[PDB]
Amino acid sequence: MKCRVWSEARVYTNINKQRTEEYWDYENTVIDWSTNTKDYEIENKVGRGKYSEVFQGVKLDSKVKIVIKMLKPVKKKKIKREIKILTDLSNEKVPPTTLPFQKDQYYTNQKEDVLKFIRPYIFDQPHNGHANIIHLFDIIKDPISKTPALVFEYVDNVDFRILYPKLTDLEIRFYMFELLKALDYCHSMGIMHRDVKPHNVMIDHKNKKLRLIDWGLAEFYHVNMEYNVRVASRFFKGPELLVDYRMYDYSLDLWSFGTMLASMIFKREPFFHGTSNTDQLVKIVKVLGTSDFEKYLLKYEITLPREFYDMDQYIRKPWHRFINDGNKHLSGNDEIIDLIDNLLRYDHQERLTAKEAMGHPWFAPIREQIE
Amino acid sequence: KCRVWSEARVYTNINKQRTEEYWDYENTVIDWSTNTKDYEIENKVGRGKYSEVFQGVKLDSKVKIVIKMLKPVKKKKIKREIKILTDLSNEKVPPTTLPFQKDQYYTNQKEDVLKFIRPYIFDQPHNGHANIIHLFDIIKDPISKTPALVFEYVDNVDFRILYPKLTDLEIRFYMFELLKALDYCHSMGIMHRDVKPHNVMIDHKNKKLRLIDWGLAEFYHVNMEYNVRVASRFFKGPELLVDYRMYDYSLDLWSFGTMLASMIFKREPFFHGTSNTDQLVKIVKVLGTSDFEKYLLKYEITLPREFYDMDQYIRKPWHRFINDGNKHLSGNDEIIDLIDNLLRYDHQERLTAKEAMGHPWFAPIREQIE
Ligand SMILES: Nc1nc2c(ncn2[C@@H]2O[C@H](COP(=O)(O)OP(=O)(O)NP(=O)(O)O)[C@@H](O)[C@H]2O)c(=O)[nH]1
Ligand SMILES: Nc1nc2c(ncn2[C@@H]2O[C@H](COP(=O)(O)OP(=O)(O)NP(=O)(O)O)[C@@H](O)[C@H]2O)c(=O)[nH]1
Ligand SMILES: [Mn+2]
Ligand SMILES: [Mn+2]
Ligand SMILES: [Mn+2]
Ligand SMILES: [Mn+2]
Repeated sequence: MKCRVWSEARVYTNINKQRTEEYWDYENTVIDWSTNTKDYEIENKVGRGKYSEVFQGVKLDSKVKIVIKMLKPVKKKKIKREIKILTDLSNEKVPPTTLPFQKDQYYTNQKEDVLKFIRPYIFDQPHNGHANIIHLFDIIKDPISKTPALVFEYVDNVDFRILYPKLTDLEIRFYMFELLKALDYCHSMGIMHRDVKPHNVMIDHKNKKLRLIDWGLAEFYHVNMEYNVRVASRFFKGPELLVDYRMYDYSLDLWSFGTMLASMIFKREPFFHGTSNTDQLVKIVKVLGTSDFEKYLLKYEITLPREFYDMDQYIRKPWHRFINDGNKHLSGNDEIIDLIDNLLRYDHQERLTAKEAMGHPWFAPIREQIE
Repeated sequence: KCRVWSEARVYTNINKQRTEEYWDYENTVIDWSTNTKDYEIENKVGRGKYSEVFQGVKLDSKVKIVIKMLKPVKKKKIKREIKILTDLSNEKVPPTTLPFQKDQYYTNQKEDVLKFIRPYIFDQPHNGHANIIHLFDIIKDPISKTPALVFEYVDNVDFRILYPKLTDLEIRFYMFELLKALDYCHSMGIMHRDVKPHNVMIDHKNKKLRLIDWGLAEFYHVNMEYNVRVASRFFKGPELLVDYRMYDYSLDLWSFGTMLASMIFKREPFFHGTSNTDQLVKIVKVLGTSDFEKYLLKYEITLPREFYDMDQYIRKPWHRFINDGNKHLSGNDEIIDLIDNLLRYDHQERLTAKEAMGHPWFAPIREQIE
């Protein structure tokens, strides 16, 4: 037990007490691999990452386009985990987020100090966030090569560095709302994504379609579990990961979301541009400031890792400092600044939840168009 | 059209020295290869306003090529692109490989233009000719009659992916390579007229840069009035926007400068017009109304009608664009001075390619030449 002060999710705290081993015990699953690779014709390469090479293909049966994620070698339990998470998310008959909202089943952390973080706004309607999770269609393993592969639905994506600069204010609102729906759903299912970033969000702009992909670092949330902090990707890592506060939760994803948002709105990519793991924290504290950083360390009685003792003292950078004529069409309103400010907080408990964020004034033009 | 006339500061008389067989592209007969069988087209590598571009292979040599399939345009435009490409590749002794002759370089001898001569200049031979894309063939399928240009292949990555990865020294390197290319084509009496990132192919692993897309390029002729509907919006110089038609090679240095400002200050594009009209607005919002008006007066330019809803703007100092996201590129006096001397309303005031190459900012690159 690394952590000194313990922490629990503010919301969806007890999903994996409600659900049992058959849902979350991925280690003790048996993967029924399809031997028949002849069902799929692999065509061009569509991307790559730390854990795979990804190709677009065709299911010969139906001629439907698919993608095939050819998995690099990793521990077998990591493959079981990705598959179990994907199947849990796609196979849920009645997604919790489509049911009527129950405040008292939602805000489940009843510590007096955590309840002061409940926002006076919240998105309290059913929504289709489950439809923004990528669908896993098949799991294949060549009998010769023995390469495991995941077959997904295909999304017609453009690199974020090409697409995002083209997006209007309203379009950013739209897509980031879609992403929040996806996160509200997976969190409602007791799952943390743990790698929210642009390359893990596929957008087919002509079909106004968004899919949250790459569930290979996702985990099930268990109360007071200490997780590995070497997850997510550098620029999107929350302060909890960097200071080795292991008892984190779904709120990690909201920091990552917030960093994506700040980059889009302020047109600084990435927003927190660490040149190393150590420097990632420096880049964050250079904005949010040493004062609130210290208060956060004190709140959780965090022993700061050794590497961070060469950090200088930094005064907070007000968000308005990042506004300029190149981005004022996106950044020049009080709503977006308040939204970003309420996502990017050292203390993971202080951060907006996905539902709270969805209820924020900035998304009003999007919510107005729902009905 | 123009009231005050203007001539290039340098390389002014190239196309008086060279004759019709060099610059008269209208009166060329293009010998199209009709076979097509020589080339196997593979995947698409890009597109533009004038083409769809595919990579492929020359079957005999197995060499990788690109094939630029030309969209319909006036036949003289195709003759022009080809003539410029062949002029540039076929020059036996590129002028820029010869010893520098100051007297043959600074050819505009007006007293007021001579004060723009910089106290620094790159005065050495260089290999800028090797940074021009090589045209290998010209083919036309007899069935579709689609004209196409076959080039060398460059293994390029989108600038929006690549440029953010580049170090200060690497930007210095590549932008020096680009200046060599422009010095060469200018020395050959050719204006590129569409300098922008999508027209600059970079194979970063091979530290290789090629200036491509010569389809809007033209031959420079003294006091010729050119179409101003050239280049691409974000890179258009003020001369194009105010319809000052008697422009020259210095147009390319504005475009170069806008590319550089975007890389250095990490604002892409640097001058982000939402329309032709607004493009000028975005420029004047930086450089300021005062110098804009002095420029109009210098050339007695009748400002086009569309620009009379412009407000009054005070110049934005360059240091205003420096921030913690870009200070590793922008935080020295050299780069600020270089940018300042490229992005000038008055085309005559701008650094030439050779002057830019001699600038203090490129010192670390020049130090590594010998
Ligand atoms: N066009 C398209 N590209 C895809 C699709 N799915 C994945 N990709 C591409 O393949 C990349 C890698 O897929 P991903 O599942 O993130 O693999 P990973 O190896 O786990 N990546 P990471 O390093 O972030 O952990 C994506 O970032 C994307 O560029 C898709 O449906 N369409
Ligand atoms: N990878 C690669 N791509 C190329 C190469 N040559 C051209 N392209 C791609 O094809 C695009 C179009 O080529 P270009 O000759 O600029 O065509 P154009 O129709 O005249 N474009 P514009 O609209 O700028 O006038 C380039 O911007 C680039 O993306 C090459 O050698 N390698
Ligand atoms: Mn990924
Ligand atoms: Mn992954
Ligand atoms: Mn082009
Ligand atoms: Mn062109």
